[PDB]
Amino acid sequence: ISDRDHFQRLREECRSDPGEFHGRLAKREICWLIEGNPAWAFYDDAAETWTGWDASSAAPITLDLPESFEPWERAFNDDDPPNWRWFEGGLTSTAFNEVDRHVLSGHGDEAAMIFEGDRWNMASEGGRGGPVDSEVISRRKLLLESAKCALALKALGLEAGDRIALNMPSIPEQIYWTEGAKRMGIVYTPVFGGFSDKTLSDRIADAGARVVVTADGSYRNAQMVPFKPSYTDPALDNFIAVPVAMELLGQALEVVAPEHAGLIRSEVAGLLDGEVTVERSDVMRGVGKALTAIASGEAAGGAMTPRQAAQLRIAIASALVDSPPRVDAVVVVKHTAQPDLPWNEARDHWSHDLTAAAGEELLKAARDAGFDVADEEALLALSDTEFVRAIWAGAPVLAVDAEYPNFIIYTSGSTGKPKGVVHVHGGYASGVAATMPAAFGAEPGDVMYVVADPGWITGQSYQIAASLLSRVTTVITEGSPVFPHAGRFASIIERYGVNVFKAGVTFLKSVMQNPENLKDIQRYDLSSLKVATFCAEPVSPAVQAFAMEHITHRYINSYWATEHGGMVWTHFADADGFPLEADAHTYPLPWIMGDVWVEDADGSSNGPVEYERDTPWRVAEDGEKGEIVIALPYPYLTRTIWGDVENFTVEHVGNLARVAGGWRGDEVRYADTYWRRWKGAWAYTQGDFAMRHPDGSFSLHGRSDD
Ligand SMILES: Nc1ncnc2c1ncn2[C@@H]1O[C@H](COP(=O)(O)OP(=O)(O)CP(=O)(O)O)[C@@H](O)[C@H]1O
Repeated sequence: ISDRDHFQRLREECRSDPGEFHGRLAKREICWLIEGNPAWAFYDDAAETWTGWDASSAAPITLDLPESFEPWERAFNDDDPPNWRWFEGGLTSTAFNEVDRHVLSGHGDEAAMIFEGDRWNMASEGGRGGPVDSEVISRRKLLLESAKCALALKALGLEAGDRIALNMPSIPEQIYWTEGAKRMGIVYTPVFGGFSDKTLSDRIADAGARVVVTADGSYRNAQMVPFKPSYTDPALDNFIAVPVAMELLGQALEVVAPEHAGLIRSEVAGLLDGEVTVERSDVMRGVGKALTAIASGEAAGGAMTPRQAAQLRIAIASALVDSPPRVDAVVVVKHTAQPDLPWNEARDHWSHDLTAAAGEELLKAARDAGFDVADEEALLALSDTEFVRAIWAGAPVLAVDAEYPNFIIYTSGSTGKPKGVVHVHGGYASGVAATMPAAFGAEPGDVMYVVADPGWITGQSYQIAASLLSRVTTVITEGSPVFPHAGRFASIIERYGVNVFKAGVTFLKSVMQNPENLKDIQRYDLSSLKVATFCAEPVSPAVQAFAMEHITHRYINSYWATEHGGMVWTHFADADGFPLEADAHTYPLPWIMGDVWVEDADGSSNGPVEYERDTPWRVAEDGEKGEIVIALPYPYLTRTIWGDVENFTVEHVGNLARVAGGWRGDEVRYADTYWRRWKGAWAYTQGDFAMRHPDGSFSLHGRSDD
């Protein structure tokens, strides 16, 4: 896949009548469950018919209406103003297209992931250096270990709707659990290890995760950094959700004078407004301001008996500390294996204990289906088709509606606590999968090194999702691309023959400080690189040029944010009409109706609008800085903010799951933040300063909001 000419961009852009267009590609990039018996299949151009696999064994072909057929009930739905639904009624799975598909298509021994640990042997590789820890993960191992994780989550009592929180380093085990969570429909939240125990506590509370998966520690810069004792433990122990503190506050308050009780509730509520979880002390300090005010006698009359005030302080204290457990169990990966790890016998589980038991359950089920596998060694001797048949015996894949939530990732906003955006299985997977051949030359078998952490959207969408979806080996790195020296990322490229490089900008500018760092990069053979990209911050044309001369010529710039789900502004592989200069410019993809608008008191407010509205802006002039916007939705865009948990209920019957109609997360807060900027029109407003150029290119100049 790739766009040839400048004519092609514009043919596709107008051709992009949302439904028909994205529908054409989604049939091909990812597989769908189609009706005979049900089968995972996709439209294969090389075969011009739907190829695929039986949902209970091996490979057939289904010829029903092939180009025209639609595995969904309706491609595109535009009835609500910003609440879009793509491929409704279609059953798919992020886990299947990321794991099972490729084993099941005869690429089991292929390298899904290359993992590199942080620690470094300078003298390895004849003085060039090598990692201390490193592993190549076959697609069959990724399927086995994740299927084991899936059964472990089930054994913990998790159902298809429930939610988990991951607080882990970039290591292979996080992927295993993540892909295992997808296999069971369990929605997860990756919490990067750089945040604070109170951030992790807020994301647990808000996601409603009753299980957490963390680690004992990781290795950052050749030093053992604890994880569980420093994040998960305090987040669960030392914080409670504000509605729980109030509930317990009401219980404590129930031999009290109603006027005194009322003052106490409001006093604490104002100190907790906007917060998600807080330390129990924040509540007490609030009570002390209310009691001291009552002892004064000046508020709401009343006069607390010194004894009564003390009794209240005791009842409220005792209730907050005896709060109920926030989590049913915490899973702990042994990774650093440091001594004297704080342990809670009532909730802590060693991941290996649970995954091993999950293997025996996996092996027993296979034997009940007649495979004759006494041990994991026997299993990893079957063919690809029979290997995956055996896995399905005990850990089948759950097929979820296209709009089923895949994960919840939090990103900081202009006001208030960071919010969690939802990404579904359907549009999200088919969308990012398409950007790989469109922006890079990414074909199956290639290798991609994405400098990222699964806690970031680059981690979720490209390090993991777009890689496993495209059958492109991904390099998992535990540490920084410049530790110990500036040539670390170059060494990885050389030794694994990386073909695609996706990273930020800061690591390079730190390289350009002293000239000595460049020499370290020049040690390594980067000829395997056919494209790199910038993607996380504004890059100066000086950086891009430096990187063009010393890493790879085709070092493009790409713009997108957590909400975008995948790249929306990039450069096109093997295209003719679109040049590439060291100007930090980017092009909008055809399905992206990007434009730059600006507030103007005298507002024509009649630009490119496919969806208008009632309730001052104008199309910015070439070279005029304003807001960057998208006027038409697309599949892999976030659907809503995570909310309305009370009405999130999954219909789970058999190995099929859907979200009971009527749930749209916190729809209101979603539209207000992203879609209700421009009066008169419906357009997505990411909040970034960009400016259009005559040749159809864009240049970004930083965040516009706060
Ligand atoms: N090519 C680019 N040029 C300039 N700024 C960019 C950019 N790409 C992203 N940004 C900026 O990054 C911000 C997005 O924050 P977010 O963290 O969700 O995306 P990201 O690219 O940083 C994911 P990650 O943390 O994985 O790197 C954008 O809002 C925008 O300010």
